[PDB]
Amino acid sequence: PTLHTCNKTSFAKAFLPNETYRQRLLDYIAIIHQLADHASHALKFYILSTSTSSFPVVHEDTIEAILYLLNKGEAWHPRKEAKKAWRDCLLPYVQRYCQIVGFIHPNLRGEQQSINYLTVSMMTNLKVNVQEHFMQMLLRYINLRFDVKGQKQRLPPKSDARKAFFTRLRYLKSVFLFDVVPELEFLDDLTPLESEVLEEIWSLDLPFLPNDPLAYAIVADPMSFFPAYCKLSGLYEQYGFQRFSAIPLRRSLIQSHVRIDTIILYQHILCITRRDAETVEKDDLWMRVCNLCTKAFRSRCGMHFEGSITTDGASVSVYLKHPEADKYKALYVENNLPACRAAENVVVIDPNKRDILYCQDSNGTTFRYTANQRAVETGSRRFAKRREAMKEEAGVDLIESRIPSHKTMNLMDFTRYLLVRRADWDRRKEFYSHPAHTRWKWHSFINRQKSESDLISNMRNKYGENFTVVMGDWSDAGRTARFQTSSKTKGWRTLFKRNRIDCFLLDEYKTSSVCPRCSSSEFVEKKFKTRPHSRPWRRREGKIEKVHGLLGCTNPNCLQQAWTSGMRYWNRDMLSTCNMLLIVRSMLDGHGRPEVFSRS
DNA sequence: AAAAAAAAAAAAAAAA
DNA sequence: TTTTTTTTTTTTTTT
DNA sequence: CGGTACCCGGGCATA
DNA sequence: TCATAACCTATAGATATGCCCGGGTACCG
RNA sequence: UCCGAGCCGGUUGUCGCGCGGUUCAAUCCCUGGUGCGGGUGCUAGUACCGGCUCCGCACUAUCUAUAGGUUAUGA
Ligand SMILES: [Mg+2]
Ligand SMILES: [Mg+2]
Ligand SMILES: [Zn+2]
Repeated sequence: PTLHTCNKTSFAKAFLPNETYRQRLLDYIAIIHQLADHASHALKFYILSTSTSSFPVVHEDTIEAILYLLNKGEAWHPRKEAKKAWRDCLLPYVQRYCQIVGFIHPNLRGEQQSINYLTVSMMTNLKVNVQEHFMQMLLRYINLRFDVKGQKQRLPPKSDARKAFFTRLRYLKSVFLFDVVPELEFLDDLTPLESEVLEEIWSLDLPFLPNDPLAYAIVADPMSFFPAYCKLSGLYEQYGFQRFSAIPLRRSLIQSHVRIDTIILYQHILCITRRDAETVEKDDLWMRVCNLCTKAFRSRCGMHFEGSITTDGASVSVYLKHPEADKYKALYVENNLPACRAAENVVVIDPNKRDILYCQDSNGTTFRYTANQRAVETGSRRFAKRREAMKEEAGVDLIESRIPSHKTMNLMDFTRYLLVRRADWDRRKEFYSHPAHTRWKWHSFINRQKSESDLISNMRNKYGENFTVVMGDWSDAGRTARFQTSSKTKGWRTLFKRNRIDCFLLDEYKTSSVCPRCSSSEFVEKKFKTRPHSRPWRRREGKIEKVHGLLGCTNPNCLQQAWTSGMRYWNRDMLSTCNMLLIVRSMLDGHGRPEVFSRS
């Protein structure tokens, strides 16, 4: 089940107008922000430093010890022998790291609450980063060493004469991933390039499971692949390949959210003794700082507010906790037909880039939510110029652009990165101390809510108070193609669920290649009209653009004798919606998917 | 009269 | 789903 | 000039 | 190929309670 | 490196149409939404409904950090 939810509000309204408490909140998060930032660098610095002897077995204690050592130095006196071992081992490096970046031990008190949150949060990033991206980068490395992208040019395409190469590549990849045990005679059939890659992969000391493929092994214990993941990054840098962030770094200097709980409240905000705090109710202790009468703190879906918030000095995130907390193909419309038949109105939506949502219904009405509307309404495009403009006024672009790559794994190269970051750290700190930077992150959230809230309001007025949405399954989720821009594709499947609007998926195969007025794809043409390129930089280059969103049908039955064009023009997105309605009506009527739209 | 140059349409490719 | 690049052909001009 | 006792507060472990 | 901001998409986590000890205040021979 | 949305046309359910005309919407400040009432003015029509703004109450909205692709800027 779902046991949590969040309500985000502004710092001004969330807290009572008390500068003494408000200033303490800003000061505390600022100190915690520095510890989190330096802790990530220290963890990376320690790992690179120890690469000369052996890769350490990183654990939650490793991050926790670094956090304490950065703040308290040698004053940290843990009593668990497991942690105390890390203290002595990590002590030389933390002091070594501090002398390079010039960090001064804040010696903050009442740390354990913040340290625990950062310790777990930082360790969480290690799990996620290595859980899936390790497989992606490892497979990418195989493609890059063989220069597969270049192989398609050096070898004939679209022929069986070279299907062996890809069949060969699949066979090699299985051996590299240990998916299939190689035979003893297969080794002699390896060219020097193939043999070299095999040795390089063997140097990773990859874990292995005899029962299931490697992909399942990574999920079972992602941390076991951490030494391999760091080694893989070294190979990328050693051959000039586009480097990836092997170890996550909290690089951003913009004030980041810091979690504040009940314990942190009385220790740092109210600054009362623990003995006094425990004698008061949890809610009553918070009412002395936060304005719980605000709309943000109201309970929802049986989840009440318990003391816990994350703030960055501009916005406050209020978390609601369910009492049952742990305390330590169905999406496709093909199976949801019964619900659709009882829907008041059925809306078909075809996702695209310029027209993020293009909507149509059986009545024939149309509605779209273009990217330009989102950019103007959300203000991200408008904020971008101001964000870049501030750099020109303060001259910070000249500084950031020269920062050495943080993705590097060589200790000497990484040492330069820290030194260069320290060179202009003070100047950038003043620039990022401007409330504008955090204000935009908060204002962008308000505009984003308004733009998405107005989207539902327009759709409700356009199609009715209640309707069911059938959307295509196409999505560039985390796989945006080069050029173009990122667009919300799978996020709508969640947004509709937030508004309790039923959403179902539909296969788009051949939707954009059939004329609805004749139900035939035999007379559909593409990319006929030419014109100067719409993108101004491409236009200045003199390159030509062919219309992409315009499709016409040349079948005589669709034509009228008076037309000199010879085509019945259609909008690309409108064809898909009309075809979807035909598909939906066929399924709703009980005839299933039309043959013309069938893959078979 | 023969050899060479500007432009249109088709296609691949993206990536694990 | 959308752009870019190349290639092949196709059409035309120069000498 | 040294040695007990009560008690609070900081700090750390852990499910 | 590199640096900053972001938009989107995916993962994981979403606090609280008890006990050690050592030093302050008080006193006696 | 540039961009709002709707409508009448050139059009035929047509183009990121740097095609024309036309209606209202947003530039700073703001957590957004639905219903149930009470209380300020601001615009028609033949002494009275609707939209815009606050009050309070029922529930509705998951974010933070990291990473991958891309984008704008600076090299
Ligand atoms: Mg589609
Ligand atoms: Mg489309
Ligand atoms: Zn047709």
